[PDB]
Amino acid sequence: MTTIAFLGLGNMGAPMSANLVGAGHVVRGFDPAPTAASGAAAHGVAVFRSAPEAVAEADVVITMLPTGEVVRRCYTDVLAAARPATLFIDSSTISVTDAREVHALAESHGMLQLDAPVSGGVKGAAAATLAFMVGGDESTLRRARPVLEPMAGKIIHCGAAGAGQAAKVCNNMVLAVQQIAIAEAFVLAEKLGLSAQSLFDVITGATGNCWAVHTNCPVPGPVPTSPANNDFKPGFSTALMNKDLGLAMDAVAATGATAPLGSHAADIYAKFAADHADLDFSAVIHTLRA
Amino acid sequence: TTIAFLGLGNMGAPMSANLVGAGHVVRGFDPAPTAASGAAAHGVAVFRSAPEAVAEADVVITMLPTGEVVRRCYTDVLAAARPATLFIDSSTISVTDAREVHALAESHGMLQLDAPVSGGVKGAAAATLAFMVGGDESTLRRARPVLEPMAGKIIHCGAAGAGQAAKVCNNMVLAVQQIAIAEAFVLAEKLGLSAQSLFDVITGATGNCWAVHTNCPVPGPVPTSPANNDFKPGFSTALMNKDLGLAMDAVAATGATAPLGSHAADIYAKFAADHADLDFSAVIHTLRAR
Ligand SMILES: C[C@@H](CCC(=O)O)C(=O)O
Ligand SMILES: C[C@@H](CCC(=O)O)C(=O)O
Repeated sequence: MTTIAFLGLGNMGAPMSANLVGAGHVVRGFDPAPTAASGAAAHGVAVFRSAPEAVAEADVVITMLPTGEVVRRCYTDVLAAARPATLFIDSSTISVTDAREVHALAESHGMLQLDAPVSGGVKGAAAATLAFMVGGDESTLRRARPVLEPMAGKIIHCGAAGAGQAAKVCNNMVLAVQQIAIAEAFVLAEKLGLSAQSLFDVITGATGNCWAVHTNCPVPGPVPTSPANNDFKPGFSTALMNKDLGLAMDAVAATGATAPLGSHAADIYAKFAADHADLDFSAVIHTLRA
Repeated sequence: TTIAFLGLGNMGAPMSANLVGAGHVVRGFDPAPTAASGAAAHGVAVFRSAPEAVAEADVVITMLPTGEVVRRCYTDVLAAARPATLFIDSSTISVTDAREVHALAESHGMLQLDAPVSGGVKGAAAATLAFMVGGDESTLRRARPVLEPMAGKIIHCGAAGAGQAAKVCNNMVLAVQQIAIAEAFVLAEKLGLSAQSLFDVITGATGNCWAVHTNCPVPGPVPTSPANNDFKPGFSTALMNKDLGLAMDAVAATGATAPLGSHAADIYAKFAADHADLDFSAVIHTLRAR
């Protein structure tokens, strides 16, 4: 039983903090959108007036925030307020550069810090099946585990500070490329007169099989639970995939790496996000149809 | 059952050896003496022309390098075949050529399937090929006892051409995936994320696919993958390049919109200019050419 400050109580942070309450933790919350704060207080978070007040009496500080800028700004307002050797876990999805900068900022103020961004969306969050991908010290993760466990389906240590954000962004670049290529295959099949069910049966039984087809199949019929059967409601929105791909391109730009298909997938999703940010990212298949 | 096997190359030779092994009478033809001689050593009665091999056959199998050679074999032999002979083309060719050749054969009173294969020389020899079949269900049924001793799997894909359609769509996706995975590994490495960490995360996440879980293009995480054995095929860049050319023909023929499949095709066509003899996963070392 730890005291946790939870900064960022939106779509992810609210269900996450609820599970912590449910696990017996004292959760001290802050979010500058009062709608969000009020939702979390209803599920037992003690909501404070300021981020610094929230963090004053915590052993652990979790951030779940929209950008690296907002994380950097929040760290700057609060690190001085926390007690020395408080454990900070950033579970926001931000750039690897941002994660390292802020990790170093936290350690220079005498705080332990991890990056622990998550996959699973709001449904994962509410059911406590998120995957945590963690960057930082092994001993710091050991200390953190009892806090992460009531939120998690899995916790995987990825390496030194930043490696959590790196792992997630690498996977999600791959995912985006696969989701587009699967959409291309299904449209080409349709013009070839190969049925959707037949193509599904072959790819899922062969070397091309991947989550984008077996779970996220972009045509209705073969996988009744996929977004294609529910008007492409997310699921995993185009808005969010476009964010992760911007972060992948930041990583590419920062390393000098070459990622021809990842970058092509970034452009394609950037264009599609302008008008269909609201649709599951499998809905990119519409751009391939005339 | 008497079988005429036309094309006794690297795939054709072992396939026909399995047919001999299963108790069929195999009649053969190949324009290379070395191929014919090899085939004759495992029990194929080799003839000097293809119309001759076909004369006594209940089933005629082609394993030939292009649609044009397939079409030409068909017009050289159809008149020499008995009525209701079952023709099976297991060559990899365009869907258009497959359909034309199918129509040609059934106008001569023949029964015809397209049944291209995955698994390579090693699958051919071990009798584990995956046949993806286009044509009538009743014709596949009749063909089943012939295909079974060459095969690990048999999938009915739809009407004539659907087998070529299914294989070419799966192979276009695979090539994209192989490149995307290489990009992720190279990116991870420049981010200071280890190969093994990325491997652990992707294989347990949504990015997982054969191109990583079995064909991992960095040495270590999958000791049997071609990356640990000097990129010895495996599945050669030459043969991936071949299937992608057929994918691009199918895209041109239909007016399809396949950006990432076409980009992959460009990437491998260029790579095949230098490294046609390496496993296609070797693409990881040509990304800086781009
Ligand atoms: C993910 C964690 C279990 C926590 C949970 O099931 O909520 C673990 O197995 O490491
Ligand atoms: C399992 C396989 C049986 C043929 C064989 O004997 O290998 C098939 O269904 O094609």
